[PDB]
Amino acid sequence: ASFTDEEDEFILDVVRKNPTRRTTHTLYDEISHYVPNHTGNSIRHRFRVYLSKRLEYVYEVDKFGKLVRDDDGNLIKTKVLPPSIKRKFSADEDYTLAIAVKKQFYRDLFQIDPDTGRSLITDEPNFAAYRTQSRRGPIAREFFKHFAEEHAAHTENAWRDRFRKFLLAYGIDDYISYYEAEKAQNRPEPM
DNA sequence: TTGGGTGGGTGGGTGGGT
Ligand SMILES: [K+]
Ligand SMILES: [K+]
Ligand SMILES: [K+]
Ligand SMILES: [K+]
Ligand SMILES: [K+]
Ligand code: NA
Ligand code: NA
Ligand code: NA
Ligand code: NA
Ligand code: NA
Ligand code: NA
Ligand code: NA
Ligand code: NA
Ligand code: NA
Ligand code: NA
Ligand code: NA
Repeated sequence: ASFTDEEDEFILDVVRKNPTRRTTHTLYDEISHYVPNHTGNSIRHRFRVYLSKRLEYVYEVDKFGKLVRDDDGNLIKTKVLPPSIKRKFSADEDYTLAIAVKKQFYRDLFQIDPDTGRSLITDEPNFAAYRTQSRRGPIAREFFKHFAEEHAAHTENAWRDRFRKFLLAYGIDDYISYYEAEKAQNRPEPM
């Protein structure tokens, strides 16, 4: 659906009051709760392609991102954007995403559960010695929605682009082997 | 190995890249 002048100014006012959370997914999810028929990603695109063009200014915040006020308790306008504070991805989080995506490729390919070897109900090779190769595969939206429920540190959205932008570029097999090698008397760094 | 920003944001972000 479309955005009214009201929805547009509200989205702008919230981003100006939250400078450090402008590149997150969560801020737009929080905004969407107050905007009828719009998802968080719908609000995020609306800001990235249109509203960010006329941000004009943001409000002043401290090192923690909380709003700073004058001696009258009024907000202070500014044109200096503060650092985009975003939750980072650990090598462990990156691994679990590589393992989980390999497990889903396996299921979809061999119709055998990777964990037990049991057969699956649909509409043999070793998992460890299985290679996803160049497969980007078909992944349902439900995979990331369920994967965020298990790993709520990052949102389903955030997990989705970690796989498309980093995981698929670094290589699933490539990162799994890398993570394991460093695990033996070493510590692995995230993509 | 099937997109770009001179197509445009009143087309929309579950269509996808950026
Ligand atoms: K393309
Ligand atoms: K189009
Ligand atoms: K388009
Ligand atoms: K577009
Ligand atoms: K880019
Ligand atoms: Na829209
Ligand atoms: Na987005
Ligand atoms: Na966009
Ligand atoms: Na865009
Ligand atoms: Na074009
Ligand atoms: Na264009
Ligand atoms: Na244009
Ligand atoms: Na248009
Ligand atoms: Na539009
Ligand atoms: Na596309
Ligand atoms: Na997209």
